[PDB]
Amino acid sequence: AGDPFVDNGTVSSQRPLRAVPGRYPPGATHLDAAVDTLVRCHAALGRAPSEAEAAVCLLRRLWGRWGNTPVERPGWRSYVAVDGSPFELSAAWNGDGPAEVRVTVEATADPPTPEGNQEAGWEYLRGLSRHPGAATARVLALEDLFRPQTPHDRCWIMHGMASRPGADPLFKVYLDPDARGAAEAPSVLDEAMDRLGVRAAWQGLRGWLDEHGGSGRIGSLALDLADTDDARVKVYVQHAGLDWADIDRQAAVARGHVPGAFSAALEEITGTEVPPHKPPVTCFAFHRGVGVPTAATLYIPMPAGVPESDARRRSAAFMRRSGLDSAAYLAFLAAATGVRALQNFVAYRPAAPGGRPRFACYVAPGLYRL
Repeated sequence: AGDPFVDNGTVSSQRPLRAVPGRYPPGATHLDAAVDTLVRCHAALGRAPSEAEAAVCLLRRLWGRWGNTPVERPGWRSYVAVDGSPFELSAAWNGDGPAEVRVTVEATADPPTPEGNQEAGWEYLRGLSRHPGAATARVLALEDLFRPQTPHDRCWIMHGMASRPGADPLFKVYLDPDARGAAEAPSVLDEAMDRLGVRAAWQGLRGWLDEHGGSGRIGSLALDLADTDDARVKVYVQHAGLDWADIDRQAAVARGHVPGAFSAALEEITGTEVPPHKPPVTCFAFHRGVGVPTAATLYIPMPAGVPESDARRRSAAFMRRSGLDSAAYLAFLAAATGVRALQNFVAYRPAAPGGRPRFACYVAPGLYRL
């Protein structure tokens, strides 16, 4: 049935979408905005301009077919960005060094319809299968599960491209557990994890969740589209009605768990005064041949009842206190948005022994009024 907290689907009087006047010129396309933003975001992070150009070339190659839609009077509200734009910029810090820059996109049809959009989203993967650095076999093996006869009205599939400092790009896909409806979501996930060779670990997680506050809504199944030992399967669990201590304890099922770290992050950012507008999410990672989740990353919502400026102040302060580059985070937010609540979540994984702390941001371009 779709995400209850972030709207997406056909634009109409019931789902209006209005361009902010002072952003891109009349006639500008989403791809125009994304290219400009991608460049400015690389610069704000001190990344090599050559790598930014490579990122732009890659985005045009893979998404240009669908992303050259007009910013003005869009026919579809996308899920990928909180303002409804069909692209979202993200920066990720894994310990020290230059941040990874990611863009996540949705491919819409002309005109945008559920069936058209699902066709486009899966046609994107066929195009991606021609790219030497992509491994699309594992996701195309799931197409019959996630691409039914009649998609639901709020269908989505999202595609990520990561630009890494001094390294080859990484590709990711995000799939909708609700593709065949809410009722079918558990069986769709069970079957997908079977096909991906991580059934035991998944069912182990299910059993664990049943005893630790419950498995809230599964928000997404994501795959790293690489043929490497680093590639993972990822499941995003949204935690309605759980307190911060319980979310922390729930993560103990995963390797690398650091008791107390999740609860502290939630207290420092989301706060304990007002429930957030949407619940936190834990992303559990899986690897074929490992019987438990290999990692857990917390997705932290911005605090309710507090201005966005304070949300950014808290998030930056939390970053600093983890030894990460908060200045880069603030610069990236400015570059990506051109005051406005355009963040999605902020992601955090504490450093396990021998490891590095991780923090990531996810920011809409602010093309549309909230």
